[PDB]
Amino acid sequence: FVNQHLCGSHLVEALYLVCGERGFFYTPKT
Amino acid sequence: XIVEQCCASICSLYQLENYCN
Ligand SMILES: [Zn+2]
Repeated sequence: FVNQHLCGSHLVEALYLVCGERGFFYTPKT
Repeated sequence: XIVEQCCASICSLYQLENYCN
């Protein structure tokens, strides 16, 4: 896989694709 | 964190994987 430059909603789209049904946590300040 | 890193810098899908449940 190639590296990523993801900001805003694009990061959430990436997390959705990577995690699928396993679900995920979107945590900014963390 | 990852949200900041992916935007201010770059990040990999493998790093994103650590945020799955
Ligand atoms: Zn956009």
